[PDB]
Amino acid sequence: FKNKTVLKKRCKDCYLVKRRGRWYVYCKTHPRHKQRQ
Amino acid sequence: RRVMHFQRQKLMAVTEYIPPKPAIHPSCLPGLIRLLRREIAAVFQDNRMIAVCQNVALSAEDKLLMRHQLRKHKILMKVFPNQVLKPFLEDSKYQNLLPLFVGHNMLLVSEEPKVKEMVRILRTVPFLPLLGGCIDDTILSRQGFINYSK
Amino acid sequence: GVIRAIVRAGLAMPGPPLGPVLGQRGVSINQFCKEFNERTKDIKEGIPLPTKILVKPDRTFEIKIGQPTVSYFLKAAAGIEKGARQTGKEVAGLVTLKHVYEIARIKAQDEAFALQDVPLSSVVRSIIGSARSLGIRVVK
Amino acid sequence: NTRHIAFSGNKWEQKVYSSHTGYPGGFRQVTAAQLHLRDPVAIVKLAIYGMLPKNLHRRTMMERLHLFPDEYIPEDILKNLVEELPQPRKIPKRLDEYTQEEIDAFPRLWTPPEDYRL
Amino acid sequence: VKQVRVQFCPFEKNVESTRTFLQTVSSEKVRSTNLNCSVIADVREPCVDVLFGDGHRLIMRGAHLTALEMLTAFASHIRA
Amino acid sequence: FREVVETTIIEGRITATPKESPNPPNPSGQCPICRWNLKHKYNYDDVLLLSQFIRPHGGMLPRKITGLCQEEHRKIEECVKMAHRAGLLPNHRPRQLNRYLTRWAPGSVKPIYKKGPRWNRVRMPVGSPLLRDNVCYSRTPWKLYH
Amino acid sequence: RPRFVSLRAKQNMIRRLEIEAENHYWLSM
Amino acid sequence: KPKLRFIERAPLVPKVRRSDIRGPSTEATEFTEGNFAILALGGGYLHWGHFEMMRLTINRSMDPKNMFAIWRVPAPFKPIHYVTPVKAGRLVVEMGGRCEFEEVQGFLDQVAHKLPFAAKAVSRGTLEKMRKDQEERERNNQNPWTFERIATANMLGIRKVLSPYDLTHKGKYWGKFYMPKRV
RNA sequence: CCCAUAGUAGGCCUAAAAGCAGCCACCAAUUAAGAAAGCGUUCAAGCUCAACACAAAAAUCCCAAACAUAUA
RNA sequence: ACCUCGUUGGAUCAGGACAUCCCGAUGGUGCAGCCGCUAUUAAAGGUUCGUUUGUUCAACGAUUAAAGUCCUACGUGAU
Ligand SMILES: [Mg+2]
Ligand SMILES: [Mg+2]
Ligand SMILES: [Mg+2]
Ligand SMILES: [Zn+2]
Ligand SMILES: [Zn+2]
Repeated sequence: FKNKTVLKKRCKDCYLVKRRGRWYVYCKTHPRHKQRQ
Repeated sequence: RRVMHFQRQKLMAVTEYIPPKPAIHPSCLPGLIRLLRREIAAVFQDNRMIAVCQNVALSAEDKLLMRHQLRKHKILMKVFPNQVLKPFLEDSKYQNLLPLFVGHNMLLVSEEPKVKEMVRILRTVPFLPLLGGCIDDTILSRQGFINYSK
Repeated sequence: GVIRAIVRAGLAMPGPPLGPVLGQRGVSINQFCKEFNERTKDIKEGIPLPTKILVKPDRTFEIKIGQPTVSYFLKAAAGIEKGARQTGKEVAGLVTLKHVYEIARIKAQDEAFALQDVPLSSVVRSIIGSARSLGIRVVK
Repeated sequence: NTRHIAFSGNKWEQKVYSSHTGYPGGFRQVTAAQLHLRDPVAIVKLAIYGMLPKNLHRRTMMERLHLFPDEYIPEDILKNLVEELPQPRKIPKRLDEYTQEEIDAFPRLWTPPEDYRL
Repeated sequence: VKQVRVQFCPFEKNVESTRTFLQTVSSEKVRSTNLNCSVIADVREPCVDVLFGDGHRLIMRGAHLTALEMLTAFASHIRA
Repeated sequence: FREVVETTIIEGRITATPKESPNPPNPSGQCPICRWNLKHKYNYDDVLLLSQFIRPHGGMLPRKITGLCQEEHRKIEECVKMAHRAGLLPNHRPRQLNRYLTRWAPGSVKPIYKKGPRWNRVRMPVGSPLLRDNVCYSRTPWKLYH
Repeated sequence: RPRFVSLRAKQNMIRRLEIEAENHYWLSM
Repeated sequence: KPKLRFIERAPLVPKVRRSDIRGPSTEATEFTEGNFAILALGGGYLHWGHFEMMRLTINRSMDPKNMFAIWRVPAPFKPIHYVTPVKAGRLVVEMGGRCEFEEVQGFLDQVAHKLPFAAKAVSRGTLEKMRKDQEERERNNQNPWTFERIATANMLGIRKVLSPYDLTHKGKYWGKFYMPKRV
């Protein structure tokens, strides 16, 4: 995960999910895209 | 923003904008088209025998080959939206044709039945079943088409 | 898979444009160029020819060929070797509508190229647009 | 029944009770849920303590406060009891508690499509 | 997957679930990777049969079902 | 309502489905809430109202099916979350601290270790702002933050 | 430290403003 | 010359003289030879670095053969380096050509957000829309009491707290900040 | 979500640069089509889109207690 | 718009912050492994001895898992 104030989907498979209180960008194909609010 | 005097802050708060509030919420309160129209109207009379299929599982090349085999005969394959086809059924007085055209539909208009060879071609592809049609204002099921072919 | 090439019938072994490009799938360049030269003999020699080779999973060649290109064909018909630069104002050769029709007569006959439209308009309009895109003026 | 109090909102997780033992590193911050699990009376005791006036009578007043986690009460206290005060909050009923007559009385609001999995 | 058969009677009341099912899954776009399957469409309430040569036969009366339901069931069975 | 039954062979059967009560107070209304004059007159604890838009296991029903407004669907969803967290739907479950008006899921809120100064206090949310416009019979408005 | 305006303060100011508006009216004639 | 012309870090011939940030802008408040622009919703000073970012971003993102851009603001002249004071409501960069808002708004908003004051990419249509909806707000507001009315009438002795400039700013401007929701 | 045939790798040069190195036009087929708006190939090849079809932080220890629903 | 110039170490005891130097957990990697780099969480515990220097600081020697950045009126001379 990388901490970002603005979450941006980088590829098609990046998806936004609100978990444990904050937003996350998860990505199976490119786990490099993992972002945390 | 630098802090305002408290009296000025009170002034701004009192003068804040107040939108009107309706008593009841309004939301909770109560030529390609004609070209297709004329084309289908003309086709319904030009054609003598009509059938429909679901040529959507085929690839580009496979559909092109099927089109070639059909054009070898005088039969012509057609595609038209169901949205505009549904009114055409009642317009042309085809009541029994309503529960036949849903989802992908591909018409097979013709005047001379090569249906025997067409069914032979379909046989080597165990899918794309023939669907009901209506030759010269006479609805025919698949068994009817098979009997007419034979 | 289908491999598309526009090689010239004259030079059947240019090298890079056929060797490395075809070697990824696994090909017999000798057989491929032998069949290409066979087709070159069957047809006029020294002319670009589109190919529709399909490399089957069983490692066999089914070379399918048709008419020559349209760009080089039109340039030869108009007496042009290299195309125009601007292609919107520059013109080097002129082709008459009768000539366009005559060439189209032997154009809507190929299977792979899909140029199989019954109406003559379907193909004459397409070739006219191609000529307009190229540096050729349509006379009358 | 102080063990069965209910907080509004997410106070069980957000409200924090802070205390200091007086020794360096002795600052303890414990959430409402943790404090309730440890002592089933601390939450109500602290609420009453904070609401009482901040003078020397406060602990004398607290001596008159008797908090019991569950329904059991000492027999002497039970004999002492005089009145029962009404509960400040009326407990909402559950569906399991609603009577079939009430359910029938409440109208059906919408026509669910017949062809729906649900 | 080994074999699959789709049957329906559009002459009778139409059932779009099976129609969409065969339009989607019974496509060469899928069969290219799912080559082991043999698909047949015998049209004449509807019925989708799937025969697995190992031990399984799956019958789907796709009258009240929907395309999504039947495709999900088919995928789950394929996973096995 | 159609249900899928297996025996393997599986088929769907349509069973009894409830119908809207006759004589809506406000016919020709956008959503059922408006049709029945409940625009701002239901809360998290109105389980009789809420459960009519709920899957048997507690999940909400889609707006397209329910016919609710966007705002009314949001309000019902939030009220249902609050009712579930308050334990007012013991029968609608997937398969011990008493709460109510809990806006956030209990597992996603961190303790307020440092409540700010008086002018910048960190307040604990109560209820949901989506119900801010509910009919208020009290002199003071609902306090959404404590 | 920042200060904030309460509904009571707003109402007090509005009451004074209403009195002054009536004063304007009665001085206008 | 569709691209923005390069400006100088400092003026060749320093002039003598002629706040300069507070209050609504009186010059270059309307479109001229274009359809899109960067509207300055606040007051501030533009440095040569700001101008260079304007220029580079606009030039690189812009299509030269279908879009043209012009400086709606002078070069830095006020010494401190040199700056160009900008008042709220002034257009900083204007753009025209055979393009559309949706096309230019991306990079226009990027540069507006990088500007030293509140700024917004606005078309002619959107500028007119915001003006008309502000007019609608001030026409339909249900508050009997407005800053304009109170300040002009000196109700409550409020001019003891307000500035003389407040009788013209009408509360919509405070310091260098333009409050757009203030009616 | 579905799906993308083809005049042709449109031409100049560019080893070749084809839709992605660049500038020139930007036509045309079926019914549905950009001589291509984005990835990737030295160049191709492969993928999509458009087209049909259906917010935060600091150092002694947080800092009234609490409260959403009884008529102004 | 000339030049020039105006409290801190050490000893002792350490209290505290985390913006973590080591020790713990986790995500990413241009992470094969060893290694690193980066980011989230973590302040319970630890964070060396010497040479030269008024040197506040600095360099150097040998080590260490590490030889953290700070606040505490140089933290602390009625020690
Ligand atoms: Mg940390
Ligand atoms: Mg210090
Ligand atoms: Mg001392
Ligand atoms: Zn991704
Ligand atoms: Zn409604």
